[PDB]
Amino acid sequence: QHYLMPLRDNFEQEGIRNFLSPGSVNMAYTEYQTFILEKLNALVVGTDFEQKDTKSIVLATARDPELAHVFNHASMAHNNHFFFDHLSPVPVKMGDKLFYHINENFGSVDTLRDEMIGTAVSMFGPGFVWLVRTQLPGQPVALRVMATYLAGSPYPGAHWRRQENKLEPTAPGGTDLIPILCLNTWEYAWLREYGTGVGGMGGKLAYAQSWWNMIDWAKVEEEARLETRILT
Amino acid sequence: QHYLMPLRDNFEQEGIRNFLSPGSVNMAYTEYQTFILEKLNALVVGTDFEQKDTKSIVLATARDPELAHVFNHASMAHNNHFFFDHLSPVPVKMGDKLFYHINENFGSVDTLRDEMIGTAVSMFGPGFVWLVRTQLPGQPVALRVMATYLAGSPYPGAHWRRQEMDAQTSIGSSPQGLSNGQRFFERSAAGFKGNKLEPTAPGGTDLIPILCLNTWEYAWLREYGTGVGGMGGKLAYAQSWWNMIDWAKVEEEARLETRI
Amino acid sequence: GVSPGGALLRTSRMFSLPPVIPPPPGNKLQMISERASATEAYPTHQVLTTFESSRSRGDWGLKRPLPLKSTTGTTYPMVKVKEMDSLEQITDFTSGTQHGLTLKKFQALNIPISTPSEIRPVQRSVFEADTDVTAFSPDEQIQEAEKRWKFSGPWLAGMTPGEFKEYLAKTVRPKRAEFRKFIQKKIAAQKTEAANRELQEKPESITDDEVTEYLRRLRNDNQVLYDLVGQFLDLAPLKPPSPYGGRGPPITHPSAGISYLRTAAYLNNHPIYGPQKSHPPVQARVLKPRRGNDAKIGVAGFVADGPLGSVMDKFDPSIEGGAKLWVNVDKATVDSTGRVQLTVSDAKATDVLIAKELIGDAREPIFGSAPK
Amino acid sequence: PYPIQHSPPNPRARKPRNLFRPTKIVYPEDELRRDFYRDHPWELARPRMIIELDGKDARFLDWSKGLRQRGIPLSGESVVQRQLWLMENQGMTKQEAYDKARHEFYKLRQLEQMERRIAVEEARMVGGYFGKDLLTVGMELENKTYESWKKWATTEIARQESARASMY
Repeated sequence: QHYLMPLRDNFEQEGIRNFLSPGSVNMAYTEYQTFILEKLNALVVGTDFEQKDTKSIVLATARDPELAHVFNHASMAHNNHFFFDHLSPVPVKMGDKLFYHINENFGSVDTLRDEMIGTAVSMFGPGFVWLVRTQLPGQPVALRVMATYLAGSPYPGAHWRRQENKLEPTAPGGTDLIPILCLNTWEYAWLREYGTGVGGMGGKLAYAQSWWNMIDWAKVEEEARLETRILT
Repeated sequence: QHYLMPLRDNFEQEGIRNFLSPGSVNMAYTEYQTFILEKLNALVVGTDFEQKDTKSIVLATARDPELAHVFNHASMAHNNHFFFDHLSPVPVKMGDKLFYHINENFGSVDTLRDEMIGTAVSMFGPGFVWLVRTQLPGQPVALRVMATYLAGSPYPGAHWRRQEMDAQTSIGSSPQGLSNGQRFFERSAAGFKGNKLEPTAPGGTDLIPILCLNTWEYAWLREYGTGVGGMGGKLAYAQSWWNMIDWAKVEEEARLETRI
Repeated sequence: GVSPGGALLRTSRMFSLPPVIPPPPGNKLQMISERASATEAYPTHQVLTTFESSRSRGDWGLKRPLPLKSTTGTTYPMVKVKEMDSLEQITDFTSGTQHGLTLKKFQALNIPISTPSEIRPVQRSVFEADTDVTAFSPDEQIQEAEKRWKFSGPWLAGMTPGEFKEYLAKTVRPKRAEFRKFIQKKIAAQKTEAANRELQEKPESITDDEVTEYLRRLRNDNQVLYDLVGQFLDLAPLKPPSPYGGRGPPITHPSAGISYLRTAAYLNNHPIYGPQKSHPPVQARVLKPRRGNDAKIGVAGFVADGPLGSVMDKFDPSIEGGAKLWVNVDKATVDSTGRVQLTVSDAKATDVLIAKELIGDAREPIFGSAPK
Repeated sequence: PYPIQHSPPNPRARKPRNLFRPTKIVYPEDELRRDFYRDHPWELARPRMIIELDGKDARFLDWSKGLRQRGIPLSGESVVQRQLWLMENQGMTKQEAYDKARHEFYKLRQLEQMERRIAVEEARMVGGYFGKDLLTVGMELENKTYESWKKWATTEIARQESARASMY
């Protein structure tokens, strides 16, 4: 029985100063997350996934037409909690070691800002925007921006693979990723607070803009693992 | 330029009494349709579609990948208003002819009731649930239910963007996974090469969308809430919607051939 | 005081047609053909469209309706107008799909444009608030001028011997008086530096004596002088003591308004397989094989050099349609002349197989059938 | 009659000619249009319709808001008009106004290109198939044209060979 995890910095009542209000967070995480968990608990009643964590369920019940409802709720619950796990109470400064690598993969912070926010506003269907680190030929430390549509997971295992451990480490043509930062675009997070967005004011765009000023960059750098120049 | 138009029976100022409050309908249609149209106008501000209707844009701007983003807004605006033109201030009594034919294709009015509602929650995504009237050269008129992901056109002239199956969880390694996979590629390969998988009558008369159901989050996330505790939620939204279906108008669009 | 009829024409759609810009610059001393001309590097005339209903009538918002023989039937209606009314009382036009669709092809590659780098790859975006800047102030120091890309003065190394002489005798010679004033402003600030400093622990800038002597002190250090002369004539820096100094400043915007993407640091999520490693491949042609010490290939309308590597060695008449190989576009940039040079890099094997699968022409399907 | 003078006539001319000749119409925009389109030559490949619908397109144009306007597409003209507005109302310089408006033009074009890629990509995640892309179509037409060139080349090649037998 998976229980609701408390928020990182008591945001449930206090709320973010300028990103989201307590009422909005209540419907975004306090209420929505519980809804998914409640429905997820009724699908793994006394089964292998009884004691497994959210991540394990995703990889296990990965792309199975019989476990569709399981993957949906599981993946959504995990991603939702992951998105709220990178929101600092106040605007934190970006570390120098991380500020350097961003300029080597995107050229400037503003470029990354527009690329991440741009991909959000330019997605018709609800999804998540992920900032993942990978290792590519020529760039040991490589940062990329990827979008998972609807409930799709960003982890490599969460995709179809071939045989010959029979399963390969990565999917055909795929690579290994490490989700660092996320951005929930579902209506639950931004609709109530910022509104529909008619007239080009508030809306989903303003939501993403205010999300860039409350990122816990300290934690972003931690999960980046800039020291491990070779990831396998 | 495309401009917003009034609703059927003054739902913008009053809204349906027992289904959607006026405020909810305001944010669902006036404050959303306007947003979509505003984006649509900017896209077709200087193209041949500057004076074409939504449906014409939908069918025309379907196969071409370069204009995929235009299909979404145009199709969404159409389906959205298509979903409001079938409600009624007061519940309407199902027509006899329609009532009979429904049982002949679904077995009962309640059987179809729980199918559409069940299909909605099963999707776990924003989409539109339709009620399509199928017809072939010699086969009698037969009804069926269709699910469209995000913006999906139920018409046969927009088969490219039907979006009836989420490839994420519907294509795995299981026996059904392989089967669904073959169909996915068969359609892509056929469409790309220009081959036609299923013959359709000219004019796109095989399928006629009669009724629709908008399952997007913005529509019901306000009035019915998140749904925690089963009180309200997306489920209740679909249930209450079933009581305001203007069955009279539904019967008219059906155009069932006299067989009683 | 403009008349109402004259106020409508100012904002009319036809009056908005941009002037025919000069053609893509080429070597001033060549043997270009006159009777026959091939497609240009970049478009020179505005491409036009119309409604499907008005096209069936030949109405293109021009002087007269165009003929329906060569204006109807094609999918994309594009046309260029050289003269709205020539001496033959006819609108001298021509198809505009040569450049109109080439822009659409290039925009299907999903590749940004980055500043060239001398030969650790660093693809820096062109649209940035630090480099993409034209406005300036006279008070700005020389260092920031390197960032700029739109210089008012010409490129000395590029100018021909005749153009150089004309420039000197018509742009530089009648500027000595103004240049003397420019120095006075500098010398004026120099006197204030010492004063301001000592005060912690400007003059009228009218001194015709120090100026003459000030230039005699810089005759031993020519570097600092040119640095100063470049600011009064807005010349592009040439000596390293660097950017785009090999071929000079770009006559146009570094992106040349063909692509407005800032970065390509994204991973297209494939439906079935998932997030792919590289970008989808692109099929290209083979032109001028090696056996000319290089091979030319047509990548989406543009011509670029072949990858650094059969097919390229010798020509083969038997191959129907010509030799066509798959290839991945790595980097794209615009040179000084305005051409769009692509750093075409050999593609992988799996990428082509994955990309062909959707097309339905893949011989063997990776999904399912593949046991290993 | 004395035609309308759209530009100050040469005050130095003592014996002017062509007094009854209509003058050229030049606006301040002409200079700006030439500058912009020379900096963005590939902006001319973007088709632009000059077929007026009803002529009432300059009634809803308010350049104080931004580049996006009602009735006209986002093109170089919108940049010029916006540039001219800032240069006059906000007392900006030609270069300063050029920079500001120009930069807004870029951001609007970036999103447009991003939507296309994300549109087709997301569409396939739910079973969406499209037709032949422009790239594939273009290559096909070259095949038909290249094959025609092969035939002509083969014929003329054989012609010269037969024409070479007569030299001896």
